[PDB]
Amino acid sequence: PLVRRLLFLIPPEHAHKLVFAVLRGVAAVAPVRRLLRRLLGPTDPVLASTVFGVRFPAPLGLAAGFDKDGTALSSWGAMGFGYAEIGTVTAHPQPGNPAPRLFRLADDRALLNFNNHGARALAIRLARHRPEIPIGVNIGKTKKTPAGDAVNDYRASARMVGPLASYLVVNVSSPNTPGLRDLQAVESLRPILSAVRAETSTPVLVKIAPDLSDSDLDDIADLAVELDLAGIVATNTTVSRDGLTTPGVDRLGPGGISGPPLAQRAVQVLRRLYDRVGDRLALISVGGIETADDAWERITAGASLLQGYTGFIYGGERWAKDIHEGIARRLHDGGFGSLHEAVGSARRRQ
Ligand SMILES: Cc1cc2nc3c(=O)[nH]c(=O)nc-3n(C[C@H](O)[C@H](O)[C@H](O)COP(=O)(O)O)c2cc1C
Repeated sequence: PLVRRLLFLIPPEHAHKLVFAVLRGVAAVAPVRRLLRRLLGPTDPVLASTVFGVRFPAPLGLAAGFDKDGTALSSWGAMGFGYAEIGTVTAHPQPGNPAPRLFRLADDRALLNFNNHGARALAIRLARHRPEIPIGVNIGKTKKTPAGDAVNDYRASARMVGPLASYLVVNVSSPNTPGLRDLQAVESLRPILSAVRAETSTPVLVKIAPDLSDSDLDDIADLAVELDLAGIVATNTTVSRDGLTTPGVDRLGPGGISGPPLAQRAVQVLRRLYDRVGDRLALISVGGIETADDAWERITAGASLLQGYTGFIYGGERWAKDIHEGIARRLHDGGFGSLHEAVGSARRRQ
């Protein structure tokens, strides 16, 4: 915790920049990457499962926004995530929202927030990279392109990164781009989603926001099954400021808070979505996952996969592994043989 004590004082973005640099250098030396693997490598083989036609050695993965440009792909294997998702990328390179774009909320252990180098820089990294783990791609609309031209942006990006990806995630959820959450409306989403599905064979997913009405989510789920999409990703950062326990929230201004406050919504969303389109499509639960018992409530609610961002900043290097072994324990304690078996156990027994 002393490193965190040293690290929390410097601005969160600048601290991330340094942490980012350090992990990029660890991927440079192959043996130390192997050695960090050789320090916490045994992943219980039961945890491995195959979802939407791609298999995953473990269910826990890194949520988009950490490596947006795909510079430290190799580093993440040693950290012990099952799968990786490169941060949200827009076809044409976009400067992110100007500073200060990131704030800390210590007491709730939450943070508030599409800077990217484009599909070009990513494809170059994907043209000379040996994937230790399955890597995913999160696609987004460039801020400059209007709503009419947006469908072409989402399409144009999909072809560039599509073949070199394990799965595609469509980001219509993150609040930090104006008039993007509105695209989540079904009639606008169908042109976007249908176009991407045709352009690449790799499975495609859509990322929903947690601040949407219950009726809306049931309509978006009906779109996905028709479009035969792989999965639904729930949830992105929420705009609501309710429940926070770190002072001076009001001033900080626009953004999406992420972490433990979001958890209660992400579970509810996961509960609803799994009952409706559980069998037809996969579900990945993201947002506010920090402990093994928290992750266990997600897996038993039908989350085939789990990604999280906030946990890593506060948890540390062990955090990835302790979740896995914690889940692995529950699987042995439940008499389960693999991961798919335990998925949706809390729901089926109902
Ligand atoms: C500070 C921050 C910024 C993020 N930015 C993005 C983003 O721009 N695009 C995206 O697709 N996901 C982004 N994410 C990931 C999502 O927030 C994540 O899927 C989820 O909503 C929150 O995960 P967590 O609560 O486990 O940290 C970001 C996460 C954090 C913490």
